[PDB]
Amino acid sequence: PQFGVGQGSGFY
Amino acid sequence: PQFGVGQGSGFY
Amino acid sequence: AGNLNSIFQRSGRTDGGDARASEALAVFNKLKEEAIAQQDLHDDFLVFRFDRDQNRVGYSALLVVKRAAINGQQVIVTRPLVMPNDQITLPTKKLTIQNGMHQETIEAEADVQDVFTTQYWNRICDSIRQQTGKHDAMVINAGPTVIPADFDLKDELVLKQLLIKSVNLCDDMLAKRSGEQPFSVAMLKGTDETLAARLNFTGKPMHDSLGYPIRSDILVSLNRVKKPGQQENEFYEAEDKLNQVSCFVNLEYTPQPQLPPLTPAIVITDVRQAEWLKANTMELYLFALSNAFRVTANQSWARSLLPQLGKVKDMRDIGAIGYLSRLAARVETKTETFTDQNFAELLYNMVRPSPVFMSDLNRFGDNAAIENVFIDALGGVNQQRAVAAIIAGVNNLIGGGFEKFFDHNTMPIIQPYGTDIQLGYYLDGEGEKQDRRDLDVLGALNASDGNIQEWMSWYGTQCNVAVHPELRARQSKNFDRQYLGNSVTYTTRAHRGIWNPKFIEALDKAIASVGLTVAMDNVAQ
Amino acid sequence: FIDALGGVNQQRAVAAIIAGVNNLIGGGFEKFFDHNTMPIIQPYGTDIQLGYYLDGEGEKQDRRDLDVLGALNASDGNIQEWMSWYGTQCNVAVHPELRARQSKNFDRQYLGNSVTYTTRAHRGIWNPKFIEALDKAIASVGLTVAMDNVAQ
Repeated sequence: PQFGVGQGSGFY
Repeated sequence: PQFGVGQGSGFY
Repeated sequence: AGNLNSIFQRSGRTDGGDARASEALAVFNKLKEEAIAQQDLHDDFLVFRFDRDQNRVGYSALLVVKRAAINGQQVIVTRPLVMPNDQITLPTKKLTIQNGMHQETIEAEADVQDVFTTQYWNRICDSIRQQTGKHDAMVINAGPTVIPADFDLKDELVLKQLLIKSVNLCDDMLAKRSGEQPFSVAMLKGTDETLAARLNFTGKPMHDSLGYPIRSDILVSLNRVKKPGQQENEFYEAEDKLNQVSCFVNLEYTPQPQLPPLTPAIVITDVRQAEWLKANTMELYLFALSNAFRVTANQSWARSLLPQLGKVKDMRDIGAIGYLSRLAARVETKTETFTDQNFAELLYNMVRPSPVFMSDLNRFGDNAAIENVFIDALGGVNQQRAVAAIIAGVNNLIGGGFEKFFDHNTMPIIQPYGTDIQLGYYLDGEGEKQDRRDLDVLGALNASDGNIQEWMSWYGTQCNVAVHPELRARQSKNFDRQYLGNSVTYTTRAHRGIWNPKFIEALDKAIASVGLTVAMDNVAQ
Repeated sequence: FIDALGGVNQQRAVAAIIAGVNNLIGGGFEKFFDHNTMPIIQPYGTDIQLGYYLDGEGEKQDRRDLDVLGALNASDGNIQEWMSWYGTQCNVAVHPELRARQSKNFDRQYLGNSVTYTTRAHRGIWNPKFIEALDKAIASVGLTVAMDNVAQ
């Protein structure tokens, strides 16, 4: 349950 | 049906 | 080395790195120029190199980049294309597994999900900034993709399309950053325009962005229907497709030591917009998802469970269901003596009439910018923010009010499935590519020819979440080779979740509770 | 533990036992249950005849081997013989002397005549709340125990 993995998505 | 009791000691 | 690289990488350059990556950079540069010459693409974008010997990368990548200054902020948007190489060994994870009373270690090469870590992303950020000169720019992750090791770089058409699509995804993300006005039903609600849809049951696969097969049973196509007055198309050839959702119908075996033993599910394997629309946004994705919801109108979804013409021995045959049912035998379904009534009876006793909705979210797919939000809606540091992005997208479509149909402060949008998604393809008897998803419950029942002990071992492999995932994957690979004839060529990973039944029902009702309702045409019993 | 089953000094025996656990944990057994609503050990009623028998090499073996599975094999499936024995070991409205005589008759027929009897004993049931409190109270004060058989 690894979520919030990878940044810079520009959605929030 | 009944419980006989012998002469126990130390704890009482 | 890192303390020294700070300054001793600044002065001078070198050659080296993976030759395949150099070839890939060169073919993309060629294609870029052809697209400019033919006016398919504007000369307003850059392509950079992300490479092993400079960045200590694991996998090399090409980087497609667009730039804009938005309200004073310099913004770089990028879409990496990861390049695995079958001739290059990558370091493995040492996976220590407590197998009962003893620990054993299985090593496995890092996959693209293990390599593309937050820090890999941060090094992409910095590498592009140094190559563009915008050292203080903000960098947007438009959703990475993959160009697999296995195949000839000779498909210029695929590569050209990957470049065009990467450029478009980059533009949409800058557009989001700049406040571009959202898609909404308001632009669809023509006073002379309604929607209608068709459920396609055709026995053929879809292909993804690099030509690999996608399993589905039903294609749901949503069309724009106008009144026969004056139309813009009086001056041109025109089509009415708005969007499409591609679904697979699964079956979960849920014994009760009653209900029919198999619980069906509608699995979204792909979400697309019509080819007419260049943009790919959250609002568009969400509007299109209502197409999966409607696939279960009446009993239409169950047509996927039918037998089909003349096949002597083939995998999705419902008759395999007889091995789990009281019969403990394959049902004679392919012959002239099997009736429509017998078919209906197999479903009445073995398949529950109301399926579970779920979807496959691919971090490296073309919709990754959006699908990754849906993955984050499942948990983690930004779970509530991922939810806010999705809920806002629904509200942008309808003008507010999703919360009146689905309270997102009470219920999750997607619940975690548990078991992840093992993806890949294998070759059929003619050497064509086929989606490994073919070995579903009926598939495995047919593959083992009724050997339930083998079937159950197969089934348990992806159901018992307590089993370490490495073991689950190895066991599954062993079964696919046994069950397919060593025809697998292994490829990738994705995340799975179950849609909150209320999110999806609410999505369709919340949209309907304004605006055009879809006409449920071509009912066709 | 025997006097804690019942009788004139049951309350004192129970007090000694709960004090013993509190000495182990630093108090708090009482946070799990009331020992005056839930006496520590209940009687099982059917008491225990102890003894041993000799096996084929002359070794001493516990006479308790003719347990339910044991007795079923001894009668080779004769359920009526089994049930006569089983009732002897369960119906405690029957005076214990009568039960003891039939138990001995059954050992001679099914276990053999090479049977020696030893000092008799009582049996009782540990109150599920005593058990909950002992196990949880020890774990709750941090004396963690790992299982060696981490999975079967």
